[PDB]
Amino acid sequence: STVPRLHRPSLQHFREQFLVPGRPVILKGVADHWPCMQKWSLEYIQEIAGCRTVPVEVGWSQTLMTVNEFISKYIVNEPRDVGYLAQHQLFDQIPELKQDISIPDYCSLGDGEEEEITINAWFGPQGTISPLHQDPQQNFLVQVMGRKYIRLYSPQESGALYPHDTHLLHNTSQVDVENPDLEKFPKFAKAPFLSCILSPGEILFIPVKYWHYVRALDLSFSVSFWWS
Ligand SMILES: O=C(O)CC[C@@H](O)C(=O)O
Ligand SMILES: [Mn+2]
Repeated sequence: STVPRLHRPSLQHFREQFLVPGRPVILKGVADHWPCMQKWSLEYIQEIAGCRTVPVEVGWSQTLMTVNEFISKYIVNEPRDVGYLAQHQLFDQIPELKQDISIPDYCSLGDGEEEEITINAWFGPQGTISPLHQDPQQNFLVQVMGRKYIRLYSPQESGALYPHDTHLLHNTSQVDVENPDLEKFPKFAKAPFLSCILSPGEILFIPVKYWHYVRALDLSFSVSFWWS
């Protein structure tokens, strides 16, 4: 089934129908006119951030390079491998970029402090994949550039997703969502899910502990807000 799209729902409607029961939704008309949506070209990113060091996931290895090197090696030049500037607090590192985003007003429905909201950048070429995993906070995933295919499985379905047994990976499924090994993981086939293609200006609410799998369909930039 599809994730529902709602235009600027009230705080109360969002709280009652989505946050408290733990149901995903796409919020429209919320982030669509943030400055990032028109300002963040590759060239702008190079101008503001190009000389700064970022962590880059390659493949599986973790390396460090400048933003300029990342763009040259993994985005613009026929790249040899997939590289992803994933899960990085770029906005703490480069505070000028905070001017181009906002914290969604819905985060004020949580029990946590605004100071403790973690804002991560996710910037990479077409074809980056984040395997199916769950996170311990609520998330608003804001799509700025490009589109992502997203699959969502409820925490009720965790038995059918065969989480890894190691503590480093217990929040991650052993299954490759788009090419599952049903001989090894047969319960996966019948597990229900939601999916969407998340486009620029749209926000995906991923409830706490909802399993999510993400594949970039174009050159992509997303901003996540982890909150409670
Ligand atoms: O966009 C991605 O590739 C994954 C993002 C996601 O896991 C998150 O927690 O925001
Ligand atoms: Mn995540």
